[PDB]
Amino acid sequence: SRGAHKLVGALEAFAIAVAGRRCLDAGASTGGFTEVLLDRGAAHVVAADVGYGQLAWSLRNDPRVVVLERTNARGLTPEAIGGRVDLVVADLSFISLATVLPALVGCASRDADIVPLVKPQFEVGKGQVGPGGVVHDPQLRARSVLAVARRAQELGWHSVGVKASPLPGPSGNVEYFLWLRTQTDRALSAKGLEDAVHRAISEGP
Repeated sequence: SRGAHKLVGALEAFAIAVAGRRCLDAGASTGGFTEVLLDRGAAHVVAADVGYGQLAWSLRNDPRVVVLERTNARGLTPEAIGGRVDLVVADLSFISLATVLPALVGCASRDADIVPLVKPQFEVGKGQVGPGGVVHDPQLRARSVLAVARRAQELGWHSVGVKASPLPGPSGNVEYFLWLRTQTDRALSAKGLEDAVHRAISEGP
């Protein structure tokens, strides 16, 4: 799975433990993220079906998996998902993370990890997506990640790390995982985050 390969890259870069935790996959487009979380020992995964596409029946039938049928990731609540979770992962298309972060933060326990996949092609403004539907300007990709991190900090969630996804989008966009925590000993300073973003952008996938 391509979705599988990318999340493993994030999990290993950030050293986030999955075993025995309750998880939310906020845009379960593929079975990819859910499968990875189950393989790495998650106690429970809530897979939010937030659009077109149907999760495989082998997955929903799994005793560790619950599928939610929902309009919008924006509509997720801890009540709807059965309580706050320890790990939130989010691979969402055609929406800016700014608009959905409050919902994701609302579903997270205060010692949770929230790890969105920042997709510059849905964070930049009109005229800033280049030929082929790709953000070619590395400065704009960097500014996209920083803007999401700024919005997260406004909600009280600090940035702990940044990692380029190991696989570009199908049109070639490079995308970046952002590791967020509200309870942490290791929150990045502004300079720490700028350094992390510059390295991620320069390293690429």
